[PDB]
Amino acid sequence: YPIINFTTAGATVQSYTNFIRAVRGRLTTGADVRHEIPVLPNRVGLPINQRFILVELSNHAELSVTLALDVTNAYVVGYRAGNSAYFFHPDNQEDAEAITHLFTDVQNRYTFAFGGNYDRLEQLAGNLRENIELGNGPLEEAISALYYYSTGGTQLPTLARSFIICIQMISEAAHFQYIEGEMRTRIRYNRRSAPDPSVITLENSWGRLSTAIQESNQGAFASPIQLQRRNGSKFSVYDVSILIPIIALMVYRCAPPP
Amino acid sequence: YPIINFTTAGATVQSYTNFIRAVRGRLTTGADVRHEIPVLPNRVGLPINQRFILVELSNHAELSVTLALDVTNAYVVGYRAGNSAYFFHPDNQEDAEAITHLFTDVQNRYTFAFGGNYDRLEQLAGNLRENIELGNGPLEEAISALYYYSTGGTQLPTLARSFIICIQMISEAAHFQYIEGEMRTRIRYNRRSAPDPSVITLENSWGRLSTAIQESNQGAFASPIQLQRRNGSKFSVYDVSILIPIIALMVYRCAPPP
Ligand SMILES: Nc1ncnc2c1ncn2[C@@H]1O[C@H](COP(=O)(O)O)[C@@H](O)[C@H]1O
Ligand SMILES: Nc1ncnc2c1ncn2[C@@H]1O[C@H](COP(=O)(O)O)[C@@H](O)[C@H]1O
Repeated sequence: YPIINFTTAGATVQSYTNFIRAVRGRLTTGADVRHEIPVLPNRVGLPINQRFILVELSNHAELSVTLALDVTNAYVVGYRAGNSAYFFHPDNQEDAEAITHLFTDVQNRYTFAFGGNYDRLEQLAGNLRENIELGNGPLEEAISALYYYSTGGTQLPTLARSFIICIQMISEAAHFQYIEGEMRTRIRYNRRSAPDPSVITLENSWGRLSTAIQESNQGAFASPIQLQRRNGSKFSVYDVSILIPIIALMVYRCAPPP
Repeated sequence: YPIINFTTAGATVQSYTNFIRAVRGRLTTGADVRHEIPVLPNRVGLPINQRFILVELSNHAELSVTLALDVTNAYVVGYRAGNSAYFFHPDNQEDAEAITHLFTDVQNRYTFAFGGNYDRLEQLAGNLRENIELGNGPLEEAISALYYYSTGGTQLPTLARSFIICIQMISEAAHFQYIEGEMRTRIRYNRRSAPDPSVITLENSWGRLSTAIQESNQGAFASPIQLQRRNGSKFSVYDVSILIPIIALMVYRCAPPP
C-alpha cells in the first residue's frame, strides 16, 4: 500500500506540513471535488487493493509503529509494532474482511473488542480530548506507548490516550486545514496544549458537515450547523463558503448533482 | 470625465470585449468586492466630479454621439450629439443638480419629460425588448437615429428604440458577463436577434439580485430568486455561487458586514 514516513525527531512546521500534504495526496484521487473541497473515495465499489494507506511514524527514541489509515474516511484502523498488529473492532463484515489484507506478514495479529471512535477511547483513557495534550512531545510519547503495548509496557489507558493523540494529529489534521494549523502552532513554539472548543466541535461535526455540504442547494445549507469559536461562543454556518479554508477533505455522502 | 471610445465600424468580438472591459474598469474603484463581485460606488457621499463617465460612439457613417453613464448604476443618463444635449427626466433633486455638470459646453440642453427605465421606453417605442433586435447593425443604426434626433430626422419611437439598444448593449453588458457574451455571439456571426428570456429576466432583476447577494447569510439567500433559461424554463437561485460567472457589477445596497 502507499506508506508515508514522518519522524517526530526534529520535526519543524515544514516537515509536519509536508507530511500532512502527502497524506491528503494519497487519500484523494483528484476525481471528485465539490465547492473546491475534495471528496474522499466512496466505499461501495472501491477495490481492497486501494482501500488503505500506511503511515510510518518514528520518534527520537528510534522506535517505529505503522498505522493503517482507511482511505474512505482517513481514520486509523489498526497498527503494527514489530511482531504484532492490533486492529480496532470492525463494525461490519465488509471491514472485518478488508483488514485481513493489512500487515499479512506479521506473526501475531489481534483485534481489540472496542472500536476506534472518540467516546470509547475517552472512557478507556479515563480522560476527555479537552484534557489531553497535543503537540510534537505528546506524539513522541504516543509512538513509544503504542510500541511498548506489545510487551506489557503500556497499560490500556495510556494506549487509548496515545490513540486519541495520533488520530487528532494525523486523521483530523488531514480532514481540516484548520486543525493542521492548530498543530503547526504547537510545533512552531514547541508548545503542547489540550484542544480548545473550536477543534473538538470541528472533529465532532466532520461527518455532518460533509453531508450538509454535499446536500446543499448550490452551497446554501437547508439547516445551519452551529460550531464554536476558541472561547466557546457558538456560531452558525449557513453556507459552504466559509468552510472552504477550514475543511480539507469530506467523506463521500452522495453523488454530485447534475 | 473619463471618456471611452468605441466604433461599430469594423467591430469584432475583441474590440467590443475591450470596450466593455474599459467601461467596467471606469465604473469600479476596486475598493469594494463581495463574494468576488465588484460593487459600484455608493451614491451618498460620492463627489460630482467622480459621478459620470462618458462613452463616445461612432459608426460606419462617421457620425458620433457621447452618452453619459451614471457610475453608481452604469445607466445612461443623457447624451450629446453635436450642438445639443438631451437628458432623461431626473427623478430627484440631487440628480437634477448633478446632470448640470455634464456637457456644459453645449449650446442647446434639453431634458425629456420621460425617465430612461425600460417600461416607459417600450411604451414610447411602441415595442417590447423581446421584439427589438440587438447586434452590431442595430447599434450602428441607433447611433444615427440618436444623432439625427437633433434635426427632426428621428421620430420619438425610433429615439426610444435606439435608447433600448444602447442601454442593453452598453449598460447591461457591463452589468453582466452573461449579456456581454450574448452580444459577442451576435458580433461573431454578425447576427442580430431580439433578446431571449434569460437576458430580459437578468436585466429585470439586476437590482433585486444586488440586494439579495449583499443581504445574504454568507452567500445563502433568505428567499430564492427565480430567473429563466433561454427556452423560458424558470429556475431558482439559492446562492451567490452560481451568479458569480453571470453578474459582473452590483449596485450598492448596504455596507459589507464585519
Ligand atoms: N477509527 C476511528 N478512529 C478515530 N476516530 C474515529 C474512528 N471512527 C470514528 N471516529 C470518530 O469518533 C466519533 C464517533 O465515531 P462514530 O461512532 O463512527 O460516529 C466521530 O467524531 C468519528 O469521526
Ligand atoms: N436611466 C436608465 N436607463 C436604462 N435603464 C434604466 C434606467 N433606469 C432604470 N433602468 C432600468 O429600467 C427598469 C425600471 O427602472 P426603475 O424605474 O428605476 O426601477 C429596471 O430594469 C432598471 O434597471
